[PDB]
Amino acid sequence: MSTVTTINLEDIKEIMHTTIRLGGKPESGEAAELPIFLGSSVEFEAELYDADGTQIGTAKGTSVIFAEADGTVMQIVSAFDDYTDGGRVTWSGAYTMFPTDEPKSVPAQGVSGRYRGLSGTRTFQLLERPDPGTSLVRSSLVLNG
Amino acid sequence: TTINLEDIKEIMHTTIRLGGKPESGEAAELPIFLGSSVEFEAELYDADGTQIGTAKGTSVIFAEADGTVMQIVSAFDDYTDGGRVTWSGAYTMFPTDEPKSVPAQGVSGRYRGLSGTRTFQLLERPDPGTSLVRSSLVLNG
Ligand SMILES: CC[C@@H]1C/C(C)=C/[C@@]2(C)[C@H](C)C[C@]23NC(=O)C(=C3O)C(=O)[C@@]2(C)[C@@H]3CCC[C@H](O)[C@H]3C=C[C@H]2C[C@H]1O
Ligand SMILES: CC[C@@H]1C/C(C)=C/[C@@]2(C)[C@H](C)C[C@]23NC(=O)C(=C3O)C(=O)[C@@]2(C)[C@@H]3CCC[C@H](O)[C@H]3C=C[C@H]2C[C@H]1O
Repeated sequence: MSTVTTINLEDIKEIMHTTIRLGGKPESGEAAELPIFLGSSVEFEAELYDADGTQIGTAKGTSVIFAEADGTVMQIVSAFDDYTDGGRVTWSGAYTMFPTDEPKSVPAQGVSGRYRGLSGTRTFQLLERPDPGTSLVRSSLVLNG
Repeated sequence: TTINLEDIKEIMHTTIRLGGKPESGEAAELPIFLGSSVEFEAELYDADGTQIGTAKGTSVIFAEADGTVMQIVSAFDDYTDGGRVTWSGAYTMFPTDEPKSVPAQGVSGRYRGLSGTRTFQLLERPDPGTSLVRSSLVLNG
């Protein structure tokens, strides 16, 4: 709950390369013996820019689609940011999928560099998909502690 | 400073959803499948039976390019001495009875600012809502 130090990174421009798999019913192996489904998944790598076009870091992570008990469609992500000043911020959580163009967020944790020991929120919002491989995302990071 | 919680015993309550193809709503208009998911809550015990905390999270099934079936988890422990440790990552589904681990981040209490690894291994599944797990946490920095 303590918020002695604040880090507030706003207006991050996140150019994200998305590798997308459809998923579905497993085709072979051990998994085909079970009544499971492989969720659609997004493996992503992104460059992070400030509003001047200066790179401030990179991000990397995986998202998978699932549904909550009432049937609300969700995505779960595990990811981290590496910033140019030499520290890492992890972020992971579940967020509602629809609408796909509203802001999403999950909790974030600073693990090294100036971020260490600080916690808060990583946000991301899809602005456009210039091609099936690419997402232009507007992001922000708020950490305190 | 390093924290090494060995030999945690986890009594975990699992709600499983099988997922599948969406058949109504916005999702049915898109090329997607809902992966099988495990929502869980667990009580964490030391090797004496004393409760030291609780864990909560979700795991979801997916596959990597070469076809390896994986699970991705996002979770956190709240330890009774006041601190929280988040943990998340992807691990191989098979074999289902070997130890798995993902990265962990201490965020409050004596854990704040330390990072490392959360480990978990299935011991028994008496019913589809219940998993007995053997676990470990280590953090440093
Ligand atoms: C909840 C909506 C998300 C929010 C968002 C920005 C998330 C990410 C940054 C996530 C951390 C990695 C990510 N990047 C992504 O671009 C993304 C991702 O999950 C998508 O899911 C995708 C392609 C979708 C896939 C399935 C078929 C869909 O047709 C597809 C469409 C758009 C986004 C939807 C996104 O707007
Ligand atoms: C990859 C093996 C995991 C590792 C493990 C212990 C993981 C957890 C602690 C995870 C953090 C939540 C968890 N607990 C779980 O009990 C669990 C889990 O994902 C399962 O996947 C489950 C039931 C499965 C579900 C689908 C249908 C399967 O039939 C089912 C079988 C057993 C485990 C498999 C586990 O042995």
